[PDB]
Amino acid sequence: GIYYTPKIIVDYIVKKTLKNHDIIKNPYPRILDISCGCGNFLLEVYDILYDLFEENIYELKKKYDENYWTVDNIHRHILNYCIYGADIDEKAISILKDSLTNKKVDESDIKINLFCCDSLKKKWRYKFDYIVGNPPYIGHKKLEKKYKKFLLEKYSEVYKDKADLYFCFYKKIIDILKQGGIGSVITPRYFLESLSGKDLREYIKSNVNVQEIVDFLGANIFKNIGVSSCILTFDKKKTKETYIDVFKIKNEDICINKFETLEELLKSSKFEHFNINQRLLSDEWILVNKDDETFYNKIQEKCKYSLEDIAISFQGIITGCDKAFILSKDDVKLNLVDDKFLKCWIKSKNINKYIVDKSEYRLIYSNDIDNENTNKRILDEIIGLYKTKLENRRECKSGIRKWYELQWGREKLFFERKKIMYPYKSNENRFAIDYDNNFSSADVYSFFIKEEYLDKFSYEYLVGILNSSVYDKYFKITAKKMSKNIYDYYPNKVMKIRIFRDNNYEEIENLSKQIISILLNKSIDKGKVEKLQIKMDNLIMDSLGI
DNA sequence: ATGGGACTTTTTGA
DNA sequence: TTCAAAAAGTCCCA
Ligand SMILES: OC[C@H]1O[C@@H](n2cnc3c(NCCCCCc4ccccc4)ncnc32)[C@H](O)[C@@H]1O
Ligand SMILES: [K+]
Ligand SMILES: [K+]
Repeated sequence: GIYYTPKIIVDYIVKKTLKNHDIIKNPYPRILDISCGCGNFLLEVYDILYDLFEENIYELKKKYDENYWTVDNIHRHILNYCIYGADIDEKAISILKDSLTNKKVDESDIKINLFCCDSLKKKWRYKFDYIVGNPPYIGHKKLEKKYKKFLLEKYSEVYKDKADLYFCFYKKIIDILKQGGIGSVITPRYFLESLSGKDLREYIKSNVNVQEIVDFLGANIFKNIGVSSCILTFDKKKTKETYIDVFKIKNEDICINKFETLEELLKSSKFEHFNINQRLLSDEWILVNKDDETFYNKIQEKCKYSLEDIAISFQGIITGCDKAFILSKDDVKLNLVDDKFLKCWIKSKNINKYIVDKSEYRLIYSNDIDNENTNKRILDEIIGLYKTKLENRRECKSGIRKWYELQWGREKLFFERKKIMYPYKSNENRFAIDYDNNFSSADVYSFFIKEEYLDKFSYEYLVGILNSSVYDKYFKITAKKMSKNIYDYYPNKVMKIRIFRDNNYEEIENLSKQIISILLNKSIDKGKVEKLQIKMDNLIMDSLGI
């Protein structure tokens, strides 16, 4: 588990923290990487430091011990007092020690401050002027349970529930950064918007000044790695303004090596720059330009309801082993299953704007199987094919579920009604009215309108505005950006969407019903639908005053 | 190939 | 008892 940061980003991160260091005022800077690995960052730090000392060698010689400050002594001084590294992989440390040693190319026993340890457990004996690197990322599924108990116990300020391991590295880096120190790291971007990152965001904002955020959105920074990156630079300097530079990429299809340096890319048309006042950050960090902020605030102020106010949200079925319970609707095995047990089953791709595709799969709602003797053929010939994997689910091992039951079968009556469904990850808003009692896994979310809000909001009106170009832009302002052309559509944000009622209600709803009626007929022509959508977008923009 | 596009399971803490 | 979040996604092709 060793990952390579592209050289252009490494140089930017090191230059960011060291470009303005006053080596004459302080010729003993402590630069640390608690993830150093083989030394992607530290070896570049050595090069930057060596030039810095060499360019001012006579000034140091005059101001300080003139026998100590010579070009010949620069190498030894850097390793003794300046470069610090830590990594849990001793093979990586051994390689980095050879690399630092070979920078000069025994005389006398030069010591190198490299620690092979868990950086989250090391008793750090002092703080550091500059901290750079790329921490490990490990989510809640892939982190060992025994280790996770330690993080919950000792890193509770930033790590709880579905948090990530790199949250704790942010915590450690901030804690061991000197007063006036500067830190710069590349991490996943998700903590900027994710629900899990709320505590971490609060910790950063209240303990450091965030100088700069480079947000690569869905661009693929790490080749053959499914992750989305950002670069954060922060300091512990006494400043009275604390404004953040935000560099947000404009096109995710860029290759990172367009120029020789990352600065050229950031100042180019390929990025956009804007400023955010750190003191105006709430638990949410809404990092958008002034046009988007004006747009976002207009909608928030005009809308007196949220979806959570008026609707009941729920996540789909989690069977725990889909292959055991999900069959093609033309599978011959379904003749063994009484149709009282069978439900229509759709995937996220079956959701379009305003309507759902006809289902091609069936779910065996195995909870309603009374016992193991009356429906033996279903258990023996269909579900029992995966009995080993089924028995390994957590609730089966604890005895809460029978081996053939659905892990989280939810409540049938929630799905067997008129409701709205949307995919959990999509490039655009796709909210559909479900007329067919469709069930689904957790890749599709559903909601239905509360009974007391039915005389104010109809399903037809909701899919109308929710699928509009206005609401697509509006939702993406604060949505969690996952990968290229993919946003999370999860209730923790979808239910915070705000909605309105005014004089345009009837016409918006009527346009929605025409769209639905066209989308459902046989000789379907989408052309008029696009025109109707353009007209509805005009009404909505009129309604919200944008 | 390795870079790009289509599509999305069930484990898990609370 | 039972909710919903979580991409160092996953997998395939050219
Ligand atoms: O990938 C990023 C780089 O960072 C290094 N690293 C990874 N984790 C730590 C680290 N503490 C966290 C350790 C988490 C281990 C989780 C685990 C526990 C038990 C069994 C199994 C697992 N402390 C220092 N360096 C680290 C990698 O080696 C790598 O070079
Ligand atoms: K001197
Ligand atoms: K990406």
